[PDB]
Amino acid sequence: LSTWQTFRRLWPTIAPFKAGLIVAGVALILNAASDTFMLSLLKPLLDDGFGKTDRSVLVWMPLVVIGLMILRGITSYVSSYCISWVSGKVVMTMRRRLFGHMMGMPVSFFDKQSTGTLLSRITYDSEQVASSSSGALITVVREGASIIGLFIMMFYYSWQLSIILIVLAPIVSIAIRVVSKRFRNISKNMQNTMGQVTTSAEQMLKGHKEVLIFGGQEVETKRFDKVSNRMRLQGMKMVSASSISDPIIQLIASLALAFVLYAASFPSVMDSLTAGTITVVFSSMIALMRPLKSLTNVNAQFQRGMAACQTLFTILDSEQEKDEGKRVIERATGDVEFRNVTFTYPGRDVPALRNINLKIPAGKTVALVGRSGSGKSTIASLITRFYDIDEGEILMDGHDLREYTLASLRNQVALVSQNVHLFNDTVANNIAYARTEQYSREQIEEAARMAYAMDFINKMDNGLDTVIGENGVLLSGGQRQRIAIARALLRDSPILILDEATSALDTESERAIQAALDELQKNRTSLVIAHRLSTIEKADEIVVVEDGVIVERGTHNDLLEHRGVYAQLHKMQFG
Amino acid sequence: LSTWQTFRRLWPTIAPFKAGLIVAGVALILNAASDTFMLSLLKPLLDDGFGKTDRSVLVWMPLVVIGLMILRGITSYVSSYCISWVSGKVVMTMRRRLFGHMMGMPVSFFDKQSTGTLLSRITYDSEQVASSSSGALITVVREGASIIGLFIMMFYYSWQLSIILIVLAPIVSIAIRVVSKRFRNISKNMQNTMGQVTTSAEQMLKGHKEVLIFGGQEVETKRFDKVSNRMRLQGMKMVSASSISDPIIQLIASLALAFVLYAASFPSVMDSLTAGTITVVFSSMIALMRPLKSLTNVNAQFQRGMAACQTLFTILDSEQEKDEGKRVIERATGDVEFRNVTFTYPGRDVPALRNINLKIPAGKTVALVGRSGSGKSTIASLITRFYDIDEGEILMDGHDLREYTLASLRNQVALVSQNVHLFNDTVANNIAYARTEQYSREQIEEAARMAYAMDFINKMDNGLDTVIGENGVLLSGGQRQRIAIARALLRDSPILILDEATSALDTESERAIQAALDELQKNRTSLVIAHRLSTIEKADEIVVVEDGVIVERGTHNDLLEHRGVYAQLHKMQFG
Repeated sequence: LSTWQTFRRLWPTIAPFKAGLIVAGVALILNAASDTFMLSLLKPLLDDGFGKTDRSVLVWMPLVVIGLMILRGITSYVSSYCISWVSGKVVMTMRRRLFGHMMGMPVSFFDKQSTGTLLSRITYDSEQVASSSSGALITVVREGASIIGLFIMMFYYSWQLSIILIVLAPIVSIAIRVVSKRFRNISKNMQNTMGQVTTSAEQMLKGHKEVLIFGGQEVETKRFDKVSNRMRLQGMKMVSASSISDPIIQLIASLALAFVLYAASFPSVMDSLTAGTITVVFSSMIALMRPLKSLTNVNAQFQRGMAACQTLFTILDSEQEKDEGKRVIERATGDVEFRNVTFTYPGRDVPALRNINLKIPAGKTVALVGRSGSGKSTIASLITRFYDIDEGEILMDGHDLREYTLASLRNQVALVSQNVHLFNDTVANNIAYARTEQYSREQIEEAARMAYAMDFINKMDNGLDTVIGENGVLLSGGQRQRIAIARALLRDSPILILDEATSALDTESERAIQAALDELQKNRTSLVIAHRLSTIEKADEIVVVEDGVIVERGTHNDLLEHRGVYAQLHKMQFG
Repeated sequence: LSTWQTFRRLWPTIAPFKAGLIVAGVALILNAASDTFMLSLLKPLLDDGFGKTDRSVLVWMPLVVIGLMILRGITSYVSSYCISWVSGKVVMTMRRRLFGHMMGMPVSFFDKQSTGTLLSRITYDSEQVASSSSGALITVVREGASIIGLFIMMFYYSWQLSIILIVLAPIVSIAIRVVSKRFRNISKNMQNTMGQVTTSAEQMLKGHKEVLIFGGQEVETKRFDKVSNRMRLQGMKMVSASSISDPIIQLIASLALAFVLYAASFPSVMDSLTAGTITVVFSSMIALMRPLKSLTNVNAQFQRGMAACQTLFTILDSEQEKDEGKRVIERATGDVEFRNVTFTYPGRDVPALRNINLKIPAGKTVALVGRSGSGKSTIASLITRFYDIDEGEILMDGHDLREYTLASLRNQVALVSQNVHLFNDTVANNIAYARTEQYSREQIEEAARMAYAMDFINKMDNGLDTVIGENGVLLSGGQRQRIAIARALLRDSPILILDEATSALDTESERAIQAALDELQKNRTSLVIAHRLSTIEKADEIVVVEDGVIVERGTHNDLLEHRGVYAQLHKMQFG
């Protein structure tokens, strides 16, 4: 199949750690050699052993046995440890490479695939790939060495009886296979007619309300007598077949053993047999049953592992987000404009946004209001180039978003909302995702105090150094919004996409939050998602977007006077 | 437990077939003895065998082996066949006894328990009881003889090494148990924190929409680096524990073997050791591992089998229908009457029938009108003493039904309806469930012709002798009703409970069936379930029963003039 090509592609990853693989292979070969050597040691125990009067062989035997098993234990430990070190580092590189290609690929991918199956791919699938490939290698080495050693021993001790056994075994195998097959076919052929004999006995017990009326009790008893005798005869026939099944295979095995003994009886083969030798042959052959029965199967599962690895490579060679365009800007003035923009979510028709025209000057704020959908969050994401418009043009300071570099454009915008991800780190580090060294502690605390964050920093230990709990357990929703504001004030941003929709209108310290917001949206473009009435009144230009098209434009008082969609949304307070 | 009491109760059933049990026991003991004797034969092939120059013991060995396995095959076949004959006859008697106790018990039981589970009890449960008990006996005999033979052989060949082995083995077993237990607990203790190490790395991939805005890709890369390194170290500890699990077991088994060899090294023991002897000892131990591992378990399952048999005894020792009262009459005149009868279905409150007064004289027919329920079919049931009134009195020719003997009262009534059970037998036999010899072929064909049954019976082969197919496939619904009418005409009945509700008004030959009905209900009391308009007009007295009480009484014209419930039922034609 194509699994070997996947292994060829994967080999460079395992290449730097070949030393561990070599050590593990040597340890496994020593393990198989120790086991085979013990089975060889079975000979001096029996032949030049008990029967002879020499006590040396019986007095140094325990030491040899315990030494060989000490070697087996040590080599098993070393092999397992080294193979798992190699597996650990291979998983290490594979996991670290997926994550490097998983935080550059566009948001559409995580929209398609949920985070749960993604974590499954990162952890469980990589672990399964490593475990399956490592197990395949472990078996192919150890069991391969074991079968080679056992064949060498069997051919070395006696070259005639070994060939006899090797020739004879497959014949016995195929014979017992054929016998068992035909017997279970007969068994099922009788099962199919028991299936109907049961419903043959079904149809008298439904007629109780009929027998008693006409007094046919004895007739029904006799009918059951006859049917029951028929049933017993059928069961006896089944059991006769099932009982003749097993003695046949037992007898053919016995006949094979008898033929082996008869062949050993012949002088041409009798000469090179001396008591315990046959044991070291026979026992060895018995041992040879276990590795082989595994060996083949293991090779098969190897392919399975590589197949799963192919899936990872599919993620590993996917398409990252396009970074076309090289225009770097620092602290843009802010001239956000949408002209005839039409956007459809990748993979979905019915454009959420179509032919909109939205001009937001610097400093002046636009409150963009609409229903729960209306593409408001689509506008928010579209400003930050998370997605790309199919048609239309977005002009930023006289240039297109696609024209601009992704990094600088993404850095310039600032997104503040109630639902902001608080990563597990210090509050000082949560103030600035990156460039933490750029902003000293005094700047961080000044920004926190300006956004009124400093109040809840000192409510816990270590102040600014307070580590954020797992999934932000330490901070609550209002404090989450506040730390988002502090993040915004720390890094001045020409363009701010405020999202008051998720902001709690029933929480505490709302006056402080609103004041911090007011200080935040000073002398900078503010594309505010309009949910609360207060934000709209203080805003400069109020724009209503519904069904992907603009429906009302103008100031808040003017829109209220227009008595259009804006007035209707004002009636229930925009939700 | 109480299972042995069930076995004591069941023993009389198996008592007549003790010869088969004895033969099977002898055969099984011979089987175990043959196997043990082969393992004993393992000695001469090895001690005064290959090593010696006397090849005679090598040339008569195959003959003895093949003879022993011929004996094993023959004795296995004989044991299986005899134990299966005994099981078949025990199942035969148990099944024939349930059906003798299952066809006298009140109809309320089949109302409670469906026919499917009843058939399951008859067939599947009895088969399981027999199979489990027979398997327990077979194992307790064969494996018991095998372990006794192995022990006596081992003690006979060498009495020191045997005791040493039988003392050392349990210590090794318990040590392995303890080691494996503690290591598995360590493994699960590591699993519990795998669970959280996964979710620690869960909370990084949900921020893809946050990392890109602030340009913290490198910081996230470093964080994943550290978290992934922690994961790999935890996996290292995982593998360390999992890999130290098994070699301890292997080493302790090796130490046990070394101690056995050292004990053999002492000169106080050698005298009872001669090469192959130890094999016949050691191999015996290996063989002795298999019976014991089964023996104990089998005893347990024996109880299970007996438990199931107890359930059957519960059905076998339940309560039959009460035959209290000894009054046998033949061809009663028919003066059936219900006075203040109140009946509740056994196990249900809300009396389906309460304080009814219903007098039906000889010859004159009454029609019971009502809704789909109203207890009309229930009234039909009470007449046939299928159920019994809790309160009230049902008088037949001046005597109570309970006063009356069950056999004669049940025989006197005749139930004719569309849904009549057609048992698989000849048409001639289906016309007379019992007393088929009482009615000659001439009488049977005359009755069939009177009820117009001759038209359809001659439409098939063998005429009168045509056997009814499985579940009456040969006869259709109209012909089913017609053959029921033939049955009724064959045995004259003073009281006839006709059920025209199930009769079809969309079938063919409706004139013929109506004419046959008219001939059938002459000069005999006819409690007709009123569903068809034609029947009631021809009927003498029309009584409407609803909600368990009589609501309208009188002739059909009078009831129509009354404009009560009867007129309303006339409007939609009584259904």
